[PDB]
Amino acid sequence: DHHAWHRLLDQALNQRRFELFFQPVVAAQDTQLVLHYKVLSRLLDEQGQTIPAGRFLPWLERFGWTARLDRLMLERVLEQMAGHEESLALNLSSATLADPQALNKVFEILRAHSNLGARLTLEIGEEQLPEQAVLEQLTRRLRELGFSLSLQRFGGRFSMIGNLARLGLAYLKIDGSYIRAIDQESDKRLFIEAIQRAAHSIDLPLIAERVETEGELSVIREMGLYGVQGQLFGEPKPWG
Amino acid sequence: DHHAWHRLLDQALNQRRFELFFQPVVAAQDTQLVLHYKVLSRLLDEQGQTIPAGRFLPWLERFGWTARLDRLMLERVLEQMAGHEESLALNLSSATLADPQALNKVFEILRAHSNLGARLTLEIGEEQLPEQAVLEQLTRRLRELGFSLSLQRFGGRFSMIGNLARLGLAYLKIDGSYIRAIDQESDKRLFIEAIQRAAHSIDLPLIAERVETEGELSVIREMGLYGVQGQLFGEPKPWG
Ligand SMILES: Nc1nc2c(ncn2[C@@H]2O[C@@H]3COP(=O)(O)O[C@H]4[C@@H](O)[C@H](n5cnc6c(=O)[nH]c(N)nc65)O[C@@H]4COP(=O)(O)O[C@H]3[C@H]2O)c(=O)[nH]1
Ligand SMILES: Nc1nc2c(ncn2[C@@H]2O[C@@H]3COP(=O)(O)O[C@H]4[C@@H](O)[C@H](n5cnc6c(=O)[nH]c(N)nc65)O[C@@H]4COP(=O)(O)O[C@H]3[C@H]2O)c(=O)[nH]1
Repeated sequence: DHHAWHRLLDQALNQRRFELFFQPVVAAQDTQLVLHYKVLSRLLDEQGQTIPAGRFLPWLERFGWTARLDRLMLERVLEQMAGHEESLALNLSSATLADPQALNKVFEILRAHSNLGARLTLEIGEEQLPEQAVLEQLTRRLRELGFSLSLQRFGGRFSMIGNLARLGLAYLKIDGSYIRAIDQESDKRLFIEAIQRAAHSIDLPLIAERVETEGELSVIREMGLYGVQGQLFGEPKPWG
Repeated sequence: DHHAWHRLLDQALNQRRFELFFQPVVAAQDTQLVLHYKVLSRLLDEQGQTIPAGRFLPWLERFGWTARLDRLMLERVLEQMAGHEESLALNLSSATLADPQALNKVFEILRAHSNLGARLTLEIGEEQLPEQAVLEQLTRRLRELGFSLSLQRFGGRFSMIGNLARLGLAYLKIDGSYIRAIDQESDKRLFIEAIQRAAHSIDLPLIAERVETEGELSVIREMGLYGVQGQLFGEPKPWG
């Protein structure tokens, strides 16, 4: 319900009733080498359950509240990294990117935790990339404050591969759809080889998303990709 | 006015009141060597003035008349090829592939001109690709009749690069935007290079569309592309 979701999300944003979940992202050659943990937002509904980002993000956007989540989540993430030595990754939404106020606030916050710059990567989903202009300032600002930037769910937008060279990303997360059952339909290899060849040529490591299978894993590994992540390595779970 | 166009096209379509224009498609490494000529449709209006396909095609679509153009153009093109020995290229519209009747008529026509098979390439623009099934049903069909198929305005669907080898297409015409001012905007090279790497591996020659500039030509040529077309080599003109 537009107003069930509306009361719930507004209250949740205000009391900061969001939980941090994590999923390990690991080296392809060694699934015991942890590259970072990808932070996932979980919503606490009063009638019990933990609700996944996938279920609530759609409404956050419909209400234009996404930037609030972003702020909340970044403050929480930075806070919680004080407890360990692990590298983390977290999304930024197009909404934050579009509001100069929100975006400044974010830089404000990063400047306050400059110590953590080398342990937190910020991520944008392909489906909400801003202009290459915006991406360029974004990385300049971030690099100055010691933080790295990455892109994810790539790439329907593969034609921008060369634009990315000038951005010095930490890595590129490939949409899992491009590796789904790859071991089973070698059809999909040509495209992956292309990304892998191009990206390697500008020193940008590739991470394969949503790997569900040993078969999928063994081909990704073999084609020479750097990282993997997915249900093969477990459900997203609270800090451990 | 939407009204004026309805009557013009229906009338001109009925009267077969169209002119074939041509634009040469030429080797990247020798712009004097003509790979083939692309047939361009030109509407004659009431005063004998020509209207380019670019302007009138959107209306054939709205009025659902593209299959009419297709049949009329195909017949004329097959007719005029009898007067020379040059190779030609001609678009089929999605509307035809989707109309089983129109499509069989197209096959009946082709079948009636087996002898021209090796000199006529049919083209589908990327914007109007049918589903993979239709593409392959179409490829086996033309093949048995001697005719070959190609794709144009390509680049946005590079992720389908793996599905292309089983088609034995004649060539891939790369959409001009991936080429535009490539000599200034060198961001564009990595994508092109990637397309050319995959195209080499499936033995599918590339042709760059709408090349306007010696700088573009020079870059395209250096990257190994087979062919080029565009205003650099002159405007579209009647056979003469
Ligand atoms: N089919 C399949 N799915 C898998 C597999 N492995 C993990 N997943 C799921 O797909 C999403 C993966 O995380 P993500 O790539 O960061 O994708 C994320 C991320 O891009 C975004 N998101 C999550 N948290 C935040 C946040 O705090 N802020 C922003 N702006 N976006 C967020 O929404 C997505 C999260 O949705 P989730 O519901 O948490 O769902 C997660 C996860 O539950 C797999 O092997 N197969
Ligand atoms: N800016 C720029 N433009 C250039 C350049 N070189 C050529 N052009 C123009 O772009 C189009 C090129 O032909 P096309 O790629 O086959 O693209 C064609 C073709 O796909 C299609 N078309 C034309 N005739 C037919 C037809 O008889 N049947 C069907 N189904 N489609 C047709 O519509 C397009 C033709 O529209 P046109 O008005 O003829 O416009 C032509 C041409 O005038 C350049 O260097 N720069």
